[PDB]
Amino acid sequence: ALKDQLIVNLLKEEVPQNKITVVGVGAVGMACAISILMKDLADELALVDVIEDKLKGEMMDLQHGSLFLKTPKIVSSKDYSVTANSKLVIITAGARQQEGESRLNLVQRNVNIFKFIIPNVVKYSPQCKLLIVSNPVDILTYVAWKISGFPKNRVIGSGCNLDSARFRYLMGERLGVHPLSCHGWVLGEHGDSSVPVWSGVNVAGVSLKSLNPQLGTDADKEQWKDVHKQVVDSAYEVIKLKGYTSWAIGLSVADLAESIMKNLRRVHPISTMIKGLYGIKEDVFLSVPCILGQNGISDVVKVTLTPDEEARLKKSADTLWGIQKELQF
Amino acid sequence: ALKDQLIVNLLKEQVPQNKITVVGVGAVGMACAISILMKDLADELALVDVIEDKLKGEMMDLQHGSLFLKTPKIVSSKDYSVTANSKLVIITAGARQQEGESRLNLVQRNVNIFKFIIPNVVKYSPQCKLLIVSNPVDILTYVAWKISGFPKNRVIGSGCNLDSARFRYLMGERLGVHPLSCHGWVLGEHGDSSVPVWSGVNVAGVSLKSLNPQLGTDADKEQWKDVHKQVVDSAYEVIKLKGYTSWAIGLSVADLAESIMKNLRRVHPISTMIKGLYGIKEDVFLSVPCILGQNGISDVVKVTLTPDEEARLKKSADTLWGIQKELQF
Amino acid sequence: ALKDQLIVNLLKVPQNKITVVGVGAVGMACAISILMKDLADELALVDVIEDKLKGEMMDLQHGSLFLKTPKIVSSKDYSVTANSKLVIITAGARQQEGESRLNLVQRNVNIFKFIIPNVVKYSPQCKLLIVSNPVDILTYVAWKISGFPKNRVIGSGCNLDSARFRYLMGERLGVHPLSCHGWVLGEHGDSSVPVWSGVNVAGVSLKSLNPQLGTDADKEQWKDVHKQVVDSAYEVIKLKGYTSWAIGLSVADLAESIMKNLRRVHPISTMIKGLYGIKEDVFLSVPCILGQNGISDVVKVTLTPDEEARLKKSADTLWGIQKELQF
Amino acid sequence: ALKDQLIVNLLKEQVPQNKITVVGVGAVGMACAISILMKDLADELALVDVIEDKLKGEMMDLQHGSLFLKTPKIVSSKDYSVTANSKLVIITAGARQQEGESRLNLVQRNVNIFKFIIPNVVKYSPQCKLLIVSNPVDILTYVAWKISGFPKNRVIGSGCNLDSARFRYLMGERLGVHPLSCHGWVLGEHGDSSVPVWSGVNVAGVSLKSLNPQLGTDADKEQWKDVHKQVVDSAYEVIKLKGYTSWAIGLSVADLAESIMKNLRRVHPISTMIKGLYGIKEDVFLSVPCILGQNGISDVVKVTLTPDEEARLKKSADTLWGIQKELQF
Ligand SMILES: Clc1ccccc1-c1nnn[nH]1
Ligand SMILES: Clc1ccccc1-c1nnn[nH]1
Ligand SMILES: Clc1ccccc1-c1nnn[nH]1
Ligand SMILES: Clc1ccccc1-c1nnn[nH]1
Repeated sequence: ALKDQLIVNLLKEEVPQNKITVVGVGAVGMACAISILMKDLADELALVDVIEDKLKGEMMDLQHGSLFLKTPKIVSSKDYSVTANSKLVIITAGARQQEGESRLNLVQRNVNIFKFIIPNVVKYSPQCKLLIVSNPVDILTYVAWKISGFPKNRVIGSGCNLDSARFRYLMGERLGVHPLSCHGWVLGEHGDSSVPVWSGVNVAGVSLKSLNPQLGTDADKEQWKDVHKQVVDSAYEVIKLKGYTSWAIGLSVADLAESIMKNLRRVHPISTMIKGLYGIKEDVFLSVPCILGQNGISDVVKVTLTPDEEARLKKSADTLWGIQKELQF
Repeated sequence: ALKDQLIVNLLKEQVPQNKITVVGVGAVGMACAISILMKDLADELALVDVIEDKLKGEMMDLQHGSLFLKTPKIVSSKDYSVTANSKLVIITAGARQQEGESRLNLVQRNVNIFKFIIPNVVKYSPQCKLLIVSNPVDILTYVAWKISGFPKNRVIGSGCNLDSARFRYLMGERLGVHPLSCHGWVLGEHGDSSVPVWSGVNVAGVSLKSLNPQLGTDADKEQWKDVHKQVVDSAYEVIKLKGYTSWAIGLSVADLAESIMKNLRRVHPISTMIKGLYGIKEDVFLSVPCILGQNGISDVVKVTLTPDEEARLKKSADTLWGIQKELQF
Repeated sequence: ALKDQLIVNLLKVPQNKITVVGVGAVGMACAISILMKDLADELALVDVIEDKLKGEMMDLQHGSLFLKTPKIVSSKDYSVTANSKLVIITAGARQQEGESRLNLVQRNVNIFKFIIPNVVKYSPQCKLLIVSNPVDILTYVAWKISGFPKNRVIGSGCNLDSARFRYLMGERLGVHPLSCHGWVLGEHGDSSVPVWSGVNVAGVSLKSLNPQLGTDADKEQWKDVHKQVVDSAYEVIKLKGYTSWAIGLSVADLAESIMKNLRRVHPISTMIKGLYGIKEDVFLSVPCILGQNGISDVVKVTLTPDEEARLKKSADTLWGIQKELQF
Repeated sequence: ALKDQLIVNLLKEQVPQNKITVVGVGAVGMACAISILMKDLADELALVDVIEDKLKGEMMDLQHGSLFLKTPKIVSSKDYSVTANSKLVIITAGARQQEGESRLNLVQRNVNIFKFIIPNVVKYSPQCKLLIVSNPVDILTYVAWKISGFPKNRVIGSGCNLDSARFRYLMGERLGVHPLSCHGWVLGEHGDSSVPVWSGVNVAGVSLKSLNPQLGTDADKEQWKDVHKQVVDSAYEVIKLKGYTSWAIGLSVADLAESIMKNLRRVHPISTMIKGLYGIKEDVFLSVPCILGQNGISDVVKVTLTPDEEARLKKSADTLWGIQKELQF
């Protein structure tokens, strides 16, 4: 054999150390995959879906770029054995928003799919962190948690990481400052009931509300509330124009993957249990600022909300809980 | 204005210094775009296409990921004024091959679009290099060169950079070595007449043909010719499975963009004029190994091919010339 | 030639060139950090110690396989620096054990009378990034000698002090420094001003949770964190003889914003004449928007009366030194 | 407490997953440290040395740059418990060669130091690879191997990775090509008896010796043998000029660290046992091309040498073996 003429093998080796699995090879799944590949986060990437031709085609297309990457093993299968020993399993599969459709409209359809997916993930990577991206992401993080049996620190929703990224982009465009230097937090549901925390919006520690006490109100002369409205509408607008969203959510998820895989303990607004916060007493999942690392969510930042901000957050909690509390599973 | 309360302007405001344009926001174009964005190659990215909604949607989706990137301005329009001052313009627009269709079948459709695209690009980006990705890439590089009035060094076809990356991936899989340490060139047409240069295939400077002189012939017991066959068929197989190719070509183009933008003077197998080499007398464009930097292709490596390999390269040239000489534009 | 047998030539200025002046520990740390961040297509080194300069260039050159900066050059002759987009000045007397950076000022003003006109001659449109100490005064000096408009004369300032502050805060809170926000302004030195009023995590003001934060009345004495920021260079100099790595990374951070036109906000040395009544040409750190044209805009911070008083005192200290210089 | 007002803890600490230790905080050790930090290879970096002030000062200086890095824990101690759970331990401590002094002259000093370092370093890290950088590196890789009792796949010397990087740089300068596209191996001792393998020196798979059969001989009109002489003399030229070498070796070591930490299975010329190749019957360590990944050196490439190249490699082996016979364990 040519291999043996060329190379002397010293030992038969064993398991990857930084393996990531993406479930679902739709547009969101593949954008997560490419972003993760380009950020050199994993030594092995596994893809899983039930559409076998599409799965194999996507795997091959990624594999053919291997020379340009530093992820030496890319694999796929409908069989979850291919996902064994993942540090992080990212769930993106399921029905996706159509034009004008609420993410909440996907709920029972994707719960039903999660009934198959989650036990199969848990079977082969019982120690992984789960990162839920499928919608509605907050409710589906709750579902993944209940079905998996995992402790809550290891079940994370991509949540409002993207909503906040959008907010900071839009704010940066208004101010002529890079989004990295524009700070502001969108919390609650990843969806229509999200909550902009105007009191925390700043550049260089300078509160925009301290310059404009009417920031975010209807009395705001510059209508900054339209920035949050743009955040809310963004996915609908993009779906209308190009049929789906992919690039921004792929980057958002890869950002979360990086914090987890590299144990950074950065703060992200991501989906977790908020029972005990703001007088909430049920197992509601929604985005609050969380310290994210190698053990998932280890700590939550207690954001000081104004009475109105707090009321909006509980309204978001209420909306999610009404659906979550009656799920069939 | 809130902005003026927050910020004192000290300097009247901008011309981009490392601008990249991608023409075409189909799957190849957007794969080039995300790959270029994730490699921090540009300070401005412009997108141009003729489908307005798709174009705006793609632009917006990339923009929403700006927090996670280091490319501070992302713009788009059907108006080529948006592409002004580009250092690199990447042409991906045009018809793409269906299942069972040669890239050579696209030539009439894509020559006719290039008649419009190329003069518009050159109008606003007089310092750019042109990187042709649209197919058939070898003929279209010739066409772009003739239309543009650019010197041949500044008109580059993505060519066999991808075919060679596929070859090296496939070889590495067989050998249990990373593609980076598996060396081998596929030259000629980016298409069915490409040539595997078996004579130069090596690991750590060890020629695989010296270990197995039957390498790449039908008498080869390990059938390494199947590797080149897989390279030839890869686009077709992937199109059969997922409907199109995107990721691998995106990465290949980003690789070439890196060498250009960073003046690396790395060697790539890319489309350039080969008149004067291997007895070729006409203005044939095809892939040979070229030194690639800030002024495009500055130098061509004269590969020492075996008689069969050279015969195969001349046949590739003959095939392209048959089509090329019949073009009217 | 073998080259001509192998290669057919078809074509007989760098676009993203950076020069570092001074190949001391600070300069070389800036050099290696810029190389590993892929900011430049050419790196030029300049110093007056010729063997040291050549050796550092060669040592860097030998790692070229592992870098993406295809030309690394050096000379005592400033012609090597032509066409620089960014020129980083790190040369001069460096801070000594148990001594203020202000103790270096006259010697470094004198060297800047030689360096700056040489830089300006070969790259009249570069941005100047001053790192040599005392950086706030030397930024003013570079500005006066160069004749450049103030946007193109930048001092590394408190970018490092703020990084140190955010590291220490992060260590106290169990959070990455990226998620611990807070600004140190004024002098890059003993009179720096921690802006406790702006310190936050996830937009939550720490001062809102501890109104006395950073004052003597602070039961948890977070003032000790700023004292650590002030003392850091002195401690590191005492322990290893100089500082290099942190400042190299801080400088590379600024060079990234400039070279990539990011328009991020950094606390860096610029003219603050006008701010808080200040009537003289004092340079010190305030939050600045930094990009391809240098400092285009300044963020107007809202300091408490305490913080305002401390910043004016920093301005007074620098001016007191600066007024008695001559060049 | 402010921390408890701000943050709600939800979770009690796992082991680091990608920890690297560097032993020795001289110029080589710190160049390794900064290079590794800037390549995002580790989640924890530990430094060990016996000079306590210098050690603490270097640690602090790195720590202060943490905002600009993605390595969330940097630690140091004279006590080796600080190195616990390392995946890679890099040994740079020891005497260094003076002008006119062979690296081989360092052997008794550095063996005596290794008698202390090696048992201490392996004590706390069951999963570590040992990467030896101290000189004479080949001899000291053998020494580390004998003292540690590790399997040979886990004991690696930085070897000729730098010598080959230098060779490729100088070749690139001669040809006007990036060193990435200039291929060629310097093997054997990292020192005076190294072997330039002319037979493998190529660009784009084109053998330079095939264009000039006199390449690297005294009859070479272009005196390519001087390139190899420059490689041999390089450390001494740099020591003569700046007092020591640091940056190049730092980058070389970080390159090896990358292959190991990311399981890349790239080929590098690094110090390993070559008993069984080229008729060598003793436990000699020297540089040959090795496949490097998460378990160290899993495979060795059997390079095809000319009779003269083989004779030169055996001479290098004889020289190193002679020094191994001087070792006093
Ligand atoms: Cl991947 C997947 C994607 C969509 C629907 C269902 C599944 C599934 N996973 N395990 N069984 N079924
Ligand atoms: Cl962008 C473009 C995309 C597809 C077809 C044609 C064009 C075009 N460019 N200039 N005029 N038309
Ligand atoms: Cl590089 C330099 C470094 C240190 C001192 C002086 C100089 C200088 N530059 N021009 N003249 N002298
Ligand atoms: Cl770190 C070290 C560095 C240099 C010399 C000796 C040592 C040592 N290690 N264990 N005991 N002594």
